[PDB]
Amino acid sequence: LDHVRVGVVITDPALEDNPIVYVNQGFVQMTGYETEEILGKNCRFLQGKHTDPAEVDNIRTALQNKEPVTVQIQNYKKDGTMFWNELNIDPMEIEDKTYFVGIQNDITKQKEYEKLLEDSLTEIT
Amino acid sequence: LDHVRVGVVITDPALEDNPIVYVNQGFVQMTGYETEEILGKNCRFLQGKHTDPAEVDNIRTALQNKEPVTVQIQNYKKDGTMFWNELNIDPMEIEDKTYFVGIQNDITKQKEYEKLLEDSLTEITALS
Ligand SMILES: *[C@@]12=NC3=[C]C([C])=C([C])[C]=C3N([C][C]([O])[C]([O])[C]([O])[C]OP([O])([O])=O)C1=NC(=O)[N]C2=O
Ligand SMILES: *[C@@]12=NC3=[C]C([C])=C([C])[C]=C3N([C][C]([O])[C]([O])[C]([O])[C]OP([O])([O])=O)C1=NC(=O)[N]C2=O
Repeated sequence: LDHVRVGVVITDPALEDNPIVYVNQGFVQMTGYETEEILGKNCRFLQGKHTDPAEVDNIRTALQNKEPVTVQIQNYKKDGTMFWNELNIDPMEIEDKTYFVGIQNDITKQKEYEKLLEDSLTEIT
Repeated sequence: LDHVRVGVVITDPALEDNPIVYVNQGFVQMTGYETEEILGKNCRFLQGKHTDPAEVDNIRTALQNKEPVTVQIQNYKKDGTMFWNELNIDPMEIEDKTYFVGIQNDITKQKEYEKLLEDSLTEITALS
């Protein structure tokens, strides 16, 4: 119970709207969506009210150009909780066919947990 | 604690000895091998003296069963230094074909820290 784990997705851009075709349990736990509530969707489903449209634009462009991209973007869990998602996307090839691998980091949580350790270690003196 | 990128590897178990067909830069950085020195190999090439056969067994069994697995296993960089690899492998299906995807997290500093806190807890408790 309660751990920080990276989220990993693979999407298939040869399919309609570049859907997620693989997701790790880390991302299930990070976002609050079950595996089958993630698979088959475009990753944009995690965006919401305060997602910066300019950074969404910059992802779209990167993916169009098959350029690796890293960006911090506001994302939303199934229960509505906002989190900062540090997203790295890598274009890649498997069957001499292109896929995208995304690695997601819950920066909000990584900070929260590092501070708990920080504050604990203080309390020891 | 550890502050490095995670490694991702994809293998194709339909090819002989389940070779690596994709590796990200996170794993290049972590292992000290360039992509050209990784692709086409089996991931076991990162193992060495202190790699516990029990954990190798755990991985071998899960892949044979086509089931997810997580282990903490000792691996080695090209320069010979040992790192602790918290390794998660899932099967996956891409365009109706099966592959494995592996996620590698360097937990060497966390393990060092855990050991010290564990020792201190043991020591505190032995006292009054
Ligand atoms: C989602 N991560 C993610 C991972 C990969 C491998 C890829 C290809 C995309 C994402 N997205 C971005 C999203 O799918 C989309 O590409 C962008 O919104 C831009 O395109 P549109 O059509 O919307 O203009 C990710 N988006 C997220 O918000 N969070 C991530 O984890
Ligand atoms: C290697 N990671 C890794 C990633 C994937 C996707 C797969 C399928 C395997 C690995 N391995 C395990 C290794 O290749 C092998 O399966 C095991 O050694 C068990 O089989 P054998 O024949 O050797 O008994 C990984 N092994 C590692 O040591 N480090 C990883 O990062």
